[PDB]
Amino acid sequence: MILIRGLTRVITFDDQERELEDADILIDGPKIVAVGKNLSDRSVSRTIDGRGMIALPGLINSHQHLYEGAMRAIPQLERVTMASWLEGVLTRSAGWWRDGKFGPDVIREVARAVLLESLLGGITTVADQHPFFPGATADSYIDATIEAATDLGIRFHAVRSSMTLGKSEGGFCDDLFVEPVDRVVQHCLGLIDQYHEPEPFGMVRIALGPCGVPYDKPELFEAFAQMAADYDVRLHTHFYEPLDAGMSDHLYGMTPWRFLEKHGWASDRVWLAHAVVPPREEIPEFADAGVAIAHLIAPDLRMGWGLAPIREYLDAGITVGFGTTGSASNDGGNLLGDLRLAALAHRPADPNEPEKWLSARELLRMATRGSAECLGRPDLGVLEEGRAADIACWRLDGVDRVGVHDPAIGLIMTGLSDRASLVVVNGQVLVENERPVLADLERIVANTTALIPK
Amino acid sequence: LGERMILIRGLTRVITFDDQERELEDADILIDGPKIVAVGKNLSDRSVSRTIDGRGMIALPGLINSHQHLYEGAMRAIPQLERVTMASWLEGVLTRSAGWWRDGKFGPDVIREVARAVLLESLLGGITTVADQHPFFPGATADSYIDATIEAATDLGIRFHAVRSSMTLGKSEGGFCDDLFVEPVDRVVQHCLGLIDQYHEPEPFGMVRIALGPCGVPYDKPELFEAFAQMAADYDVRLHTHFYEPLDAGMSDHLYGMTPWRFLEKHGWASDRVWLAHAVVPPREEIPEFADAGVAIAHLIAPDLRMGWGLAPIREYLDAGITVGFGTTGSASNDGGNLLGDLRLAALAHRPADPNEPEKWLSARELLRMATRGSAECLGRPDLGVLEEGRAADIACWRLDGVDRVGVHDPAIGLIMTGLSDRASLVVVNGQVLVENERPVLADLERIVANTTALIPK
Repeated sequence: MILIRGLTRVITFDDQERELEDADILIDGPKIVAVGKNLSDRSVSRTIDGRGMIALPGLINSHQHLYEGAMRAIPQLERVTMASWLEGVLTRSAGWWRDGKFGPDVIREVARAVLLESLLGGITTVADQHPFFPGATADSYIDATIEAATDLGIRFHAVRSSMTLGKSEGGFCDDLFVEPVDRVVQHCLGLIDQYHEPEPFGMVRIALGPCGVPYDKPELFEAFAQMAADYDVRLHTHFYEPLDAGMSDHLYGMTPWRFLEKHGWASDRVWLAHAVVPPREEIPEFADAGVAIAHLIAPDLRMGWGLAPIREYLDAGITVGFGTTGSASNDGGNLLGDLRLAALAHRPADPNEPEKWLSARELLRMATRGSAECLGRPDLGVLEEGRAADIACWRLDGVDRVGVHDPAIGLIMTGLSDRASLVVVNGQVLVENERPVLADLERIVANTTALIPK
Repeated sequence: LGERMILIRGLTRVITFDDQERELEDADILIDGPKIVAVGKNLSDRSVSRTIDGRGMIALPGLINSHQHLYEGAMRAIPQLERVTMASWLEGVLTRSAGWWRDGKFGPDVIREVARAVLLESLLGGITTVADQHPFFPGATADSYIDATIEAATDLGIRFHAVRSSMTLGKSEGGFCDDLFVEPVDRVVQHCLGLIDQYHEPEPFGMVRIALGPCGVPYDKPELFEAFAQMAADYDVRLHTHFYEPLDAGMSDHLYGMTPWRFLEKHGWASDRVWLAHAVVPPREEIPEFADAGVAIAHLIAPDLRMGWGLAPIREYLDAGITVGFGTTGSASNDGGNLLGDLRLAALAHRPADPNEPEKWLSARELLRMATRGSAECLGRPDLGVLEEGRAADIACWRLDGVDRVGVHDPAIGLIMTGLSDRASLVVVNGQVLVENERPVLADLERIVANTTALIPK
């Protein structure tokens, strides 16, 4: 077993929200054996010195687009609404793919770099989707991302994405980029059969992810609702982005939420991205249905969308998680850094009611337990006996963190760097001293850089 | 020439912010003493005593933080101040400053070490000049605060401006300034004249400068503003004050029956010697007047968001041709000194205010300019903020070859929009290499952390 000893602070996010000081975490294989003071090192093969660190559950990124790693900091996409952004991302991925520059060898290596960045930022589980890569499926994209994740040892959920409603039938998508519904459904059945690991501590899982109400056919939503029931997998889609209420009313004469109810998606199998602008009246309905919501602050701001009613969701008892989205709308995979954006950006909306503002601890919970719940993982997101040994630790003794009174608030509110010190996934140490212990960082950077489309 | 020049060779990208906004690729910077001697491709290494490999780095002028409160390094991540409005925030900070100092826990030995830690952090974040002020520490002057912070700065070799702050209008006359802690105008003036004599280095490339900073219109006597307007003319020092924070307009009207701008105008502060903090909620019609006066404004995104104040109309200031710089403020309202990191906050947070006019959103290049040449202009330093022959050799560089920056197409936008870390790779101030390979060259990092941590009030 592995013992991390003398951690300065341990934040568990267990049912009592217990935190500990100068405490240990004991690990046996995939699972946490104990969390407490002065644990025995009896059957321990190795003791890691945790002194001067804060430990959390591994961060869980509820929303990536790994292929967008190749699309960072493009000047033409710096300041663009949603429509210009979407057009520019789609045409680039289509152009690159057609030209032969975005094949599975390329996607695998882009995924490897972004997933390694993820580990380095304390992220132990990533859920990747590919809504804005039309050729994704013809490109064996998911096979490649899973190979990269498996190689690195990061816990991984692959969301099979699509755009099945063409521009001719009113889709914001356009006919070029559109697969037949049966094609999507068939492929999804195959991926579940091949890759899904439904057991506790499973390291790869498949989810089903139409891009959204404006982008996919109702028949696809209904197909996936049946499939999720029959195979016990989760459902994901984007939700209440600013143009959606109007597009939904025009196509279907109902709100996005009523559409979801009609087509089987008002259930506890579902997590929803963004949720920026729902009608307030529907919020209690979200809660009763048991849907989960992922807060994605960075793209909400980047696209000019604004502030999701996160306080209201928490008030309602709705599960709230956290994500970065892809690097074409972030443009990094730094989940911890993005928490600070949310911590600050929500405040001016309630200038005289600071009790409404999201707190550091609320935000860290979103990035761990809340995201775990989004992905339907009761085995993750919590440091307690019996959960998975997915752990992220940051040093507190840097010169940029002198004077910090509360280390949890400190993680969000201070620092020159969000680099994790020690990262464990599935009981394997993958980062120590801010550096990968199994992956060759320099070689990956070189290999991936030579493959970025130019 | 020299025989002891430094050549930084083959930088991947160099952003000059010169009058032509020139950028260079695979280019060099040549340094002789405190000044830059050349910027361009394949510079000669004849007179060079040392060559630094710039390959894989982007080089900027050194970042300039127009607004620190170094004493607040001791006030980070305090639970009771996490979510508070200005009123509760101000009370909490003043209470601790006054309490700690009163109890003997905040003497010059403590201040020196807190300052040393936060200034070393600033260097590690690519910041080569810091302007520090102390409005929310009433005992600062009695405490020899500015002597301690100048000692820390000069030990580190970071370029430093010390703003002598005050709260001269007592509670009695309707100020936050508490009658037990209000300094007579002449005592403040005399203290400032003394600091100028002892410390001010008005020559080009000077490493310590003094500025004059009343906390603001709701906080100080008109006599002080006038006294300072006179000193600025006599000594060519800069004037600074806070400007159009929420509620300022109401307070000015109650005290003087005019706007804070009108007040400043009346008392000689509507000039080109002046820089102004925050500037969140001015009346729109006064903006062209700010422009005509030639005042400069520092954008302080982190505390504006933290306090729930919101978005200063920065696009409007740029449109009007007003100089805009950037600062972090103190670590009680940030709570870090990470200027580069705060740029991303501003890049993103301004956008939802203009959801359908992306042309109004602040660009990465505009934000980096604020944090360099813009802040330089705020501080009255034509010798800084630009990578160009003749200017100071204050340079900050970041590596571009990290796994977290793979796929970046424009490295300037990348500096704002990507990364797990804002740590600078190579930092040069006044021609001295102070950080290289992300590590201090001269400063003892472990020792400083140990010493400062032991001295934080407990």
